[PDB]
Amino acid sequence: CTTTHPLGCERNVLEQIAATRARGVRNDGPKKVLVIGASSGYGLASRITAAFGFGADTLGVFFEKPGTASKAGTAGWYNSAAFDKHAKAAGLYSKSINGDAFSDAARAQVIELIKTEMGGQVDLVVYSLASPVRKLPGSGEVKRSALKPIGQTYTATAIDTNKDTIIQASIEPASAQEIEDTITVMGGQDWELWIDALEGAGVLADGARSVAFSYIGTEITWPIYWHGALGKAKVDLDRTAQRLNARLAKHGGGANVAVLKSVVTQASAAIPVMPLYISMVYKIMKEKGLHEGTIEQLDRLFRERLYRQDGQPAEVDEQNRLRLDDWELRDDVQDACKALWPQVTTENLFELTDYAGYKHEFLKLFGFGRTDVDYDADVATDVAFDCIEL
Repeated sequence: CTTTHPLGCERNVLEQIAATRARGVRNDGPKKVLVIGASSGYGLASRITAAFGFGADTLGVFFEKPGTASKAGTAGWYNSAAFDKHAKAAGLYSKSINGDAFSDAARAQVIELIKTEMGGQVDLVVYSLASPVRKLPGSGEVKRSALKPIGQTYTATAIDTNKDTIIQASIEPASAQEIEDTITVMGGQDWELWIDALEGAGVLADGARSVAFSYIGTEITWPIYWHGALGKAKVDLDRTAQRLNARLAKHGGGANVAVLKSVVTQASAAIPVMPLYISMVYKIMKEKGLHEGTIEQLDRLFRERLYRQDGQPAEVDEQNRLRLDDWELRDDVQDACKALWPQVTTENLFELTDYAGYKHEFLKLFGFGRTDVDYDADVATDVAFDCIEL
């Protein structure tokens, strides 16, 4: 999708705001929150849960393209503009930075705003799934991640989303360089640089916590999302989390990876097996009452793991990860997937899966397909908000 609808994006944001408010606005969770990757998907939902679910002041970092009078910007630009407008209306502090989250300049700008505008400290640092290209600070060398298996070719049933057909799709295995570079991009190195910088600047509150988002997914995609090159990066991420946890614990806080569920995203839409699995699991989970989108995931993370009213510590897996893919990875859900997977064809795709839902949710990312938006009305693409351009 090559265009976006600003008002649609605003209504998406308003829908998430309403959803978290409906779960109860709390005042005993985070107060000063930094979200790295704050403009879309899980990052955006985390910002909305923090601000509108917990009344927190927020600073978001993202890389998007601003709109001009004649050309639409990216969805994340309009999402963030909507967030800012409504957060300010709600009397909250809301500031944003548009630029490269991997860069030292982004860290410096964040630190300056925390010191000068936010009261001097943050108590929660959210680290969203990073971009797949990383310019290294100092050297300027650019590393690129690879979503490839290791050791052999990966082949799986998939959807050609341009034709609404079932295909077989294959991915060739990673080189050693691709494995290393994927660790460099999708591992924990930059997350640790952020915590380093914040600590060094004295802007981490006593008790500050950090959470980095991750994903494991289903058995049919294990060779690429759980194992493979990305899997090696996740090992690095998980290792980093436990290192950061010990570090922040010395000051009363902690750190965790939170493994989240499968949801429609721009990134995985490009990987043909994923629209198929997502479509399938959406249908199965909706029937079982277990379906969640980004805002439900983040509300459950905040309310049932990080800031439990019963004051108890969050439950974790063997690697000290928070798991919000708990409902998805139930035997009943996954077994139902296993039963349907071999049956799917072009002729029955829409009937065996929620592929209609997938297509709707994909267009929704960009602000299209809502039932409460007049898409015939004029669109103003030049939208300004409180955002520093690096």
